Amino acid sequence: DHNDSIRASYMTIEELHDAGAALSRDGADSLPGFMEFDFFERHRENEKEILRVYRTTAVDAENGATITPAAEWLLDNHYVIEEAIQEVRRDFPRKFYRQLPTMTVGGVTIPRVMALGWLYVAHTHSTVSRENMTALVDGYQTSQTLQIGELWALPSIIRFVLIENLRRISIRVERSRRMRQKANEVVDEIIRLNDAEASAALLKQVDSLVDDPTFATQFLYRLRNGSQTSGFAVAWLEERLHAAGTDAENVMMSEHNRLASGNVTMGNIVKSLREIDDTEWSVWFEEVSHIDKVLREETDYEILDFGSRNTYRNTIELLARRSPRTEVEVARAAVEMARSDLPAGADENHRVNVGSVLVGQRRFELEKALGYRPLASQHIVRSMRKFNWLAIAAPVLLITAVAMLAVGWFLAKAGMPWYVVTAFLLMFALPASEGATGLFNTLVTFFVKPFRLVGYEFKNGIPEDARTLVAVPCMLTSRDSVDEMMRNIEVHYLANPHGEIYFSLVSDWRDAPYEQSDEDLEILDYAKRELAALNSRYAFDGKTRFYLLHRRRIYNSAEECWMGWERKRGKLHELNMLLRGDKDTTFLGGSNIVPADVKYVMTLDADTRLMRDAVTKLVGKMHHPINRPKIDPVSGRVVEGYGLLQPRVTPSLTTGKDASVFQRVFSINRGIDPYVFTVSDVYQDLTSEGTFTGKGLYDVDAFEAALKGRIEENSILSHDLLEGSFARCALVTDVELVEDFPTRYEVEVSRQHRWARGDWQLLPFIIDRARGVTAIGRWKMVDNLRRSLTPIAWFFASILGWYFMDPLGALIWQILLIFSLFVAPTLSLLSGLVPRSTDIVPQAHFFTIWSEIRATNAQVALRIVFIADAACMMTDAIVRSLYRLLVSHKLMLEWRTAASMQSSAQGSIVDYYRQMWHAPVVAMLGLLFAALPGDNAFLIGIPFTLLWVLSPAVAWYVSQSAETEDRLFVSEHVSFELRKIARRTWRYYEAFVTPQENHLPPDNFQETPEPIVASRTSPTNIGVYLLSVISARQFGWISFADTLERIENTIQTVEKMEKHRGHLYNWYHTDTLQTLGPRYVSAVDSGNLAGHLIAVSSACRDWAEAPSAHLQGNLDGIGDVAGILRETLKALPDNRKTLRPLHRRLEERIIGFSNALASVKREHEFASIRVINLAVLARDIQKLATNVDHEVKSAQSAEVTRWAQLLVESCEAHISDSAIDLTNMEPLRQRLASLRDRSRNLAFSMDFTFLYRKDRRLLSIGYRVESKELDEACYDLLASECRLTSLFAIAKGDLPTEHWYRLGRQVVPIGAQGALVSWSGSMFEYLMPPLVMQERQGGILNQTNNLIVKEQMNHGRRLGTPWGISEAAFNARDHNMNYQYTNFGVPTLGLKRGLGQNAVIAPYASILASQYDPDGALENLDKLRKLGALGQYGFHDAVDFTPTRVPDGKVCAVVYNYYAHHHGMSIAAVANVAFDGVLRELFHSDPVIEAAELLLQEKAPREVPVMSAGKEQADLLRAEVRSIADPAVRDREVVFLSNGHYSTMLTSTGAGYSKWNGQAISRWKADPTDDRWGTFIFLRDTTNGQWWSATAEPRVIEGEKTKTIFTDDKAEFHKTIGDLQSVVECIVATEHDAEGRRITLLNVGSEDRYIEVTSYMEPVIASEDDDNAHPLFSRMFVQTEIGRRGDVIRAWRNRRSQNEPGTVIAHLAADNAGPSRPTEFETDRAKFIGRGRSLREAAAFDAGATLSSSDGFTLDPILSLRRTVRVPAGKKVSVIFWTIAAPSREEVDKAIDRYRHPDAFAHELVHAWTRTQVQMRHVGVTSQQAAAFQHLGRYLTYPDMHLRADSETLKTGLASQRALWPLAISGDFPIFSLRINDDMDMDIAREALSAHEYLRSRGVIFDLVIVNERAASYAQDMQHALDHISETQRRINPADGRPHVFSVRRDLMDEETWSALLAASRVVLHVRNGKIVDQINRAVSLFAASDAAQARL
Repeated sequence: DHNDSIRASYMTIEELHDAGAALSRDGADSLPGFMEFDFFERHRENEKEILRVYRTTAVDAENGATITPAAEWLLDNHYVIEEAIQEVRRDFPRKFYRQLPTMTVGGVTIPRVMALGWLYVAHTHSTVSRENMTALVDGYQTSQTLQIGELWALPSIIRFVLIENLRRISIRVERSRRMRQKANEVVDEIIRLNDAEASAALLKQVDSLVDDPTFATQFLYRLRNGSQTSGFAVAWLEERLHAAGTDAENVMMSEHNRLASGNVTMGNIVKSLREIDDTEWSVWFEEVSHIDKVLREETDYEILDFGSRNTYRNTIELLARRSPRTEVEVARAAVEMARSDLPAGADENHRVNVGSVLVGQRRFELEKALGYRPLASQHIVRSMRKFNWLAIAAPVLLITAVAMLAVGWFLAKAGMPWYVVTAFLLMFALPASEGATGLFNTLVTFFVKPFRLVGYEFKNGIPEDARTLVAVPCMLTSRDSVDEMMRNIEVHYLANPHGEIYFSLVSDWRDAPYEQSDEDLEILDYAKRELAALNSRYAFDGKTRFYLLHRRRIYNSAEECWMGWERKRGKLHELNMLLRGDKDTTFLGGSNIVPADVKYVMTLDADTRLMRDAVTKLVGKMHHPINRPKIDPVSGRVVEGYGLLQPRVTPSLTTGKDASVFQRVFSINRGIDPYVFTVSDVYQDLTSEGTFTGKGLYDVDAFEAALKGRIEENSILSHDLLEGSFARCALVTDVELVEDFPTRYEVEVSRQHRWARGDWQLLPFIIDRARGVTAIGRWKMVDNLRRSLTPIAWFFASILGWYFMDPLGALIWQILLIFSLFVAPTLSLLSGLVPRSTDIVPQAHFFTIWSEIRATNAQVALRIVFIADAACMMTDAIVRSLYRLLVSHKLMLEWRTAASMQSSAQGSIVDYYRQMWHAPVVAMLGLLFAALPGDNAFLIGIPFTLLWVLSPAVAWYVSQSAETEDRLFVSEHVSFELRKIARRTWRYYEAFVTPQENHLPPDNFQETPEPIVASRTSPTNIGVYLLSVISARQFGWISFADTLERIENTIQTVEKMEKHRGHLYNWYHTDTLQTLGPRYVSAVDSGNLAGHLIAVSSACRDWAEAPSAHLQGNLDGIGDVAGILRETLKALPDNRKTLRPLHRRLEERIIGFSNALASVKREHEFASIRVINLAVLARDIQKLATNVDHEVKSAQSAEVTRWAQLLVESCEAHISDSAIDLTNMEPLRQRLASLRDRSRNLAFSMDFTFLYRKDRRLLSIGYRVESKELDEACYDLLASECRLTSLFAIAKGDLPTEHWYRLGRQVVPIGAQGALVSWSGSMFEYLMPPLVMQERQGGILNQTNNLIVKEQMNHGRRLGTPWGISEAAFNARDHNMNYQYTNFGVPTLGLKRGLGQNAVIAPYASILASQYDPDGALENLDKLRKLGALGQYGFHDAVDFTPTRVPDGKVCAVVYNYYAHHHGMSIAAVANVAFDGVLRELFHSDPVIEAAELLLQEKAPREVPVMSAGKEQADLLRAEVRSIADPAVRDREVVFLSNGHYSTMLTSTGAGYSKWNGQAISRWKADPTDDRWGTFIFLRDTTNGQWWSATAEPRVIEGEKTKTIFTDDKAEFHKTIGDLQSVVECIVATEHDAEGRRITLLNVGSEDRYIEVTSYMEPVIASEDDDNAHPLFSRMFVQTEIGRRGDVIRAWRNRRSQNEPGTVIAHLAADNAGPSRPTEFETDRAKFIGRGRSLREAAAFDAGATLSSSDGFTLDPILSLRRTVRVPAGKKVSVIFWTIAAPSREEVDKAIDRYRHPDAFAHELVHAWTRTQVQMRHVGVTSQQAAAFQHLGRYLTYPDMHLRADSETLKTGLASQRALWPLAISGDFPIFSLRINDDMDMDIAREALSAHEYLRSRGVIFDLVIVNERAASYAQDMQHALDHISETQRRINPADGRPHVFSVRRDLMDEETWSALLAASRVVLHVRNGKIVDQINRAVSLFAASDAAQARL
């Protein structure tokens, strides 16, 4: 075991420890491998070599080759080997790798961490285990410890060493394969020529190829053990090998090495890579770390936000790096100085707050004490901090001043009396200010690290001393909105259920002029009842979590309505005193209860949603003592502390089912990105305060002090800025809170001008030094005012610019004006393409810049076209605000009642123009005023003014709704056809559901071959059936009572259905309700059933709350059934005796009924009396259909009758729905409530904990109750259907988020973008989550779905056949045919080799994809409908296209199967498409699933990785067709035909025999030089007198341009001579032991040819040995005789005793294509031969003496018939010859009445094809393997010998007597002598025994001998291993003695027996030197090469 890998005598545990300990003091000085190199270049070369050795192996093994076990892992798992090649180079930038210390291993210097990698890949078998590395690092750290980072590099450096060994093994295994087969052709050339002179010249060249210790292994084997061998070929190999004295067998054994070791190490490499990928390294690093041992005691490092712990570690490492001190004492000396920091807290009485000096206030003192010298970046940052807010405002002002100076220098050329330049500069500097602040933000993001806040870890929830009440300010315009407000509260509670957390709602009954209208009591009482009901459901631990607080309002001092003390700040404050033991708060009596302390309060809002367990982060961060506010006693402002923490906010992807183009263009930041850790902001990294926009967390005491100290009455909501400025703020940027953006262009300007009004209202605080305001806060309000003033400045600047100046160069100024707006957003865009000073070389990553370029361009265009409207509206707002600022009005608390806009209707162009009416008028008036002066401003002004005036038009265009996944525009015809298809498909459920322990789908159901139902049930079937029932009720196909009955029956059945811990077993019985096989539980079935039951229960609740409006329905099914009837009626042929009156009458009646239905649907009130009369019309249609049927008994007439029936009970169901009492719905409410309860109970019943593998996460494939063991693998990909099950399992609570965040995510480049990688990428694995869940436009899943559907459509175009590939039952039938089942997909998204040879189309695929693309799917469905794919109950299962399984000349194949599994999905998809996805909300209407819905969404990352990559039509599987032109001048070939007990053999020229059950039918002998024995068909020319044969072998006519086909089923013979050709195909029939010889003759001449046909067969019935012993007897007992209707001759042996079998045989003439002619017989061979003649020169084929018709007890009987044919020019003649036999005479008559009739040949060819397909499927054979086995049988059945042993070894052996002693008599046995000695392959013997079993089915009898040839050490183990597989055949066959299989152990038996066996063996083979089914083909290419001239003689 050498190879070239790195192995160093594996030593196991307790030796690695000592090795590392020795290495610590004095080690290395050598390595098992090692070589001088450099990192990056070596890694790149490794990449190149791995790609090559991979691409070469892929281009090989497809042309036909044997793949080594070592190459199996590389081919199968190249993808995993790739990303491990990645994830390094990424984790080692050049500078980072440089710092690693030196080790100096013998001269050269090596990184210390990577040197340990070489020591531990070697003392293993390339296996990595956690405990091994732990022991090694423990042993190594005895003297010198491993610092932080180095211990972070072992996982990223081991993979570098591992792939190096992979390269060293792959480069050798690839070389060892091609050069192995190099000897194959050389020895072929050696054996081709029998020379002894040129052989030396040939062998001299390969002198350099003899020292390689694998060339000789195959060369010597193929020579010595091959066959012919040589005395000089193996004469130099030994002599040359004598160098180094390795003798002969040492090299033999050396090839045994370097192979098994290679395979083992190659497998171990992949196993180790998988283990490293799956294992966690943070926990292992924490365990084995040394610096963390000190930091576990005396400090709280354990529970401190692991990311923040890493921040501590980074700070410690940075301090240690730049200071002249080691790393250990940095974390130790800090503790000593922090020991004097004093406890300073309640919980903190013990322990030491080390973070107070590391990240806290005392960082500078720590740095000064430790001697650390700050970095220049830290120096400039601290200078910035010591400056203050001015360091931020100064650069922007400087840039604006520079821009102003530049523009003033440029714009000084048109006079400017200097009283207008000031105005222009003031109005232009604001875009300059925006550009300057954008540039400053970009640069600070580039150069300043973001800010992170340290917090606690509340793993068990928020504990005592921190109580949070989630006060969600809310409103109350209720009646039904209170229900969704409670839903929001419930979802928020479900978001963070852990910990001592309370929830409540704070609201206010609007603003009314009255203090209390007293009518709110009913709404208040209803709200209290809802709260009480919500309290009971979650009554756990006796915790009244949900409260309700409502304010009573007080009248405003100035005016308006009762609005409290303040609209919001008010509620917040009077809540603040409420929690502080205050009782005079005027909220309300009764509902004024609070849970005691509640130190913290969530602000939140009525719409924003919360991340799961997000509050556990903010609460811990604020409870951290460093973040606790201090409050300044002199003036409360919190000098050092964080009273307010604000979380970062990102908008939602789509506002429910509405996404307009306006949404996409004015919101760039969308989606949730898992990778981003922290975002950088200009404010927090430069001032350490953030912005408390609308949400956050505050301390009650600090907030109360800061607000009540300075706040005053009469302030607008702008309190948020003031409240944040009071104490402090801090953007945590680690907690997310989603929100939405309005889609209609009415509210955006509303909120914008309200905030502008608030900002302007903040001006008095800016202008006043008194009160309380910060200079930085003053600057931020000034910036807000500047942002408000930008559009007015721009607009008025333009207005004055085109007027005052009016030059010819005025275009440049507007160019710069729009250039500023282009510049403003684009700087942040460039922040993605910056490489940060060429960090690493990038991979393929796409560019996709067009999307954001278009977005920016459209956004700027919309901004410049709406700027006038925005400016006008918010200037009105500014004037209104300034009125209150100056005059001090009483209107400054207005929220929304402004009458300026007062929008009260939907958008319309007729509405915006009237409501705005201001900005376009102002613009046009300004243009008219400024156009006439100067006479040069019109050209510049016209296009721009036309842009502004058309503002309402583009606003209306962008306000319109757009389709994403549920509002798709489908029109009517597409929807009509989809509903029609669904209704037609639904007939299956009616047909196959009736109570017989039923209400379970019956799974598959065949149609053609005696249709049967397989009573097996799966949970997925139940779920899809329930969804189908819901969809059917939605469509109105069924009444309201029938749905209840079906649901109740299904629920009862599933309750009585046995369960294992709530889960359901894999398979069930419909009739007996018992488990079918082994008890197996799969995660897919339980997840699917739970997901569907959720929707069922939600819908039950939906129509149980108000069971009156859901009664009617839609009244659309009765139109779909009418359309079905119309379509069916068109296909009825109408050319009969009575023409077509009834068809016409039905046509007018149907169109009249359709018109009446349309008229009723047009009515709005939906009269019940109108639909009653339609039942009469339906009954009339039924009677007319019955009248049509009574005269024509066609199947389609029955279909018409059935589809009329379905219509008339559809009408009955609608009437019954209209016939409900509708007066007592309370019992119905009870029924629906009970159904909902029993449905949702089963939803939560299953427990998914036991399927969770807590070593590598993810859900296992399944569970087996036996042995209580998990299967093995897990669903390791996002593209799996289990993502619904995972979502439910994580939402239920028994799973963490690491489950969801550790599976899939891979991308494959297709087109411009990328999609999701799949295993067996059929969209069966994609479509289910869209069916049940909700998908948004911006999500990854929808984009991937679009890409995959486009790719499948393109694949369908390129292949030619219709598209759509998914798993189904492909065209292959087993014993008791069931059509089988397997998976399919597309090659691009497969990851599985062999998916390109299927070519299978599934009809249900097209309807599945109809959701995303309706038109293409509809066209594909129509294309399928053109073919035969529509059955009785809908579309069939699949259609086949692979040419191997394609029968006859048909283009395609049809599978007649219906699956209950693939039918409900179609109905669900149709319901989703037609009714705008009702099922989308049904699943998502449950609080439990709605709480975890936010794990969805996310954006497509933006950088696709791209891994390594008529061929589509050239890769389909193809069978083998043996095409032979002229067999006469070639060697013979044999084809076998057998039905299992009737076998016949056919040679290359029509010779052969027929064996029945082991006896003979026609005499046959093995004459190699004659081959003229068997049945022959003779053709004679009447006019010329010449006679010949159809095969022409016994005659041979000059010319003879023949052809031959010997494919399966039929053997085809071709022969043409003299413008006359004869083609004959011979096939054996089925069910009657009949062999058919159909002679087919065609003529293309110009004259009538008069020729005759003659038959010749010899009936012999014996035991194949008695006949060959004394033929006279067996000839004599034959009793050939012909009876009436002289076309059949029956011959049976006369009976001697009671032991003879009998087996009467007969021959059939069965004339065809002839009016009337008589046949003649010559049943006597004595007159046929002629006493001295032969077959080639016969006597009967002579003028005269023509078939004297001798019959009886003839001495030498045969069977022969003659039939003259009349074949004119251009027409056809056909005659069939039948060879039949039967054990009894009475059975012959039962078969003669089936072939004597005309035709009788078609419909048996298909039977033979089906039977041979079944036989070849029963045993794992292949067409090429079948051909090889038939060639082997040809060699075995004839005394031809071409692959036997040598001509020298066999001489001194073969006594033939020493065979019975070894139990192998070998009397009636040609014997085969496969020899094996490897024990490694164990596959050649399996193929040999499979061939023998195959040969046993074709009437070939021989015994298989496997000669074990291993030494006695492993001989017993090898014998047991081979018996493990042979014992399936060593058992006796069905009553014969012993079976034909043998095995001998070489050591025990004597040498003489082995020599005799090898000499007498017909074929000798070795397992190494060749392969089964491949050595047979090599003989034909080697044994080849004057017997041609005498042919045509």
